[PDB]
Amino acid sequence: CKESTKVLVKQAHNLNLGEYALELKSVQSDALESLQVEVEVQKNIGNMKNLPVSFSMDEIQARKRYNTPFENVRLEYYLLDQITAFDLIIKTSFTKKNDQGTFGETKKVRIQCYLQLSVSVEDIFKKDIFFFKFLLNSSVREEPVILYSS
Amino acid sequence: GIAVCNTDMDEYVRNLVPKQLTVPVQLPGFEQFFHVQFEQMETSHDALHD
Amino acid sequence: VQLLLDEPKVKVGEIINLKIITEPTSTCRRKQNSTVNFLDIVIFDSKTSKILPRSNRRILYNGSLTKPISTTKVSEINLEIIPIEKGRYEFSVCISKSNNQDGIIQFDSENVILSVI
Repeated sequence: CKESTKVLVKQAHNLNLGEYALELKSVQSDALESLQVEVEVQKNIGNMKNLPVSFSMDEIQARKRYNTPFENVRLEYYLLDQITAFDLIIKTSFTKKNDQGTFGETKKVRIQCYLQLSVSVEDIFKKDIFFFKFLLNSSVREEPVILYSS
Repeated sequence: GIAVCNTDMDEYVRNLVPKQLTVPVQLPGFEQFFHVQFEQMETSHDALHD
Repeated sequence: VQLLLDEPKVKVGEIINLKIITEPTSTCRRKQNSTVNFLDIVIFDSKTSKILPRSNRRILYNGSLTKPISTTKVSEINLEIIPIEKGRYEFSVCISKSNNQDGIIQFDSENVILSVI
């Protein structure tokens, strides 16, 4: 037993590139919270997990508040629900297992996915002509949003 | 302050795309009216604007 | 500053690019610090009493009007004055250097008027 309770450097390995791994993110979704994993591998990568590593399960599933681990799924959309929070956690594990080596990982990501571009409307209505006027606002305070089509 | 940040933007900026609905929310009763008027002098004409 | 416009005599349901043209000066040599300088565009009724940012049923536009210029060269700018149910408007600018209050340093007097039938 090393008995190193303190007084050292602890951990000495790096998550470098040029290796088959997993990457979970979120983009391009219309007002209903989701996620999107990505698998940049080759030659029959195996199944993977997607746990719900929360304290009280605010990042809920639809009917039963499940984790629903995938199987040979690279990109999907975990259409969750929202039981009153603005922060989460997600322990994600993936048995890679390329060739004669049971390759695994466990990344405990912390994605929080409240909306940003909070948009309100107003119409005006004249005789046989019609106009909307759209209000555009950022749901967070003093973190800015650039915007380049509408 | 402004180092022309659109010059080095397009290489690495990801393109998020929210796409909300739009209700065209309205009511339903069409009719018309036309009231006509003629001003009666109080003080002097004040140059009324619509 | 000059103000270059398409027409002064537009009907109601029509879209107009407005084009201000600004000329920074030799006597910007006092500062050089904020090369970016924030203007505004304010719309007056050609009686008194300018319309608010929420120009409801009067004038319509694309984006916030603040629309910066350089202290470098002849920058241009734009809006899209989508007119609605009006007559005899007025456009003029001011220069604000910053975003805060009491940042405003000059008020130009170039007042191009247009009519709406």
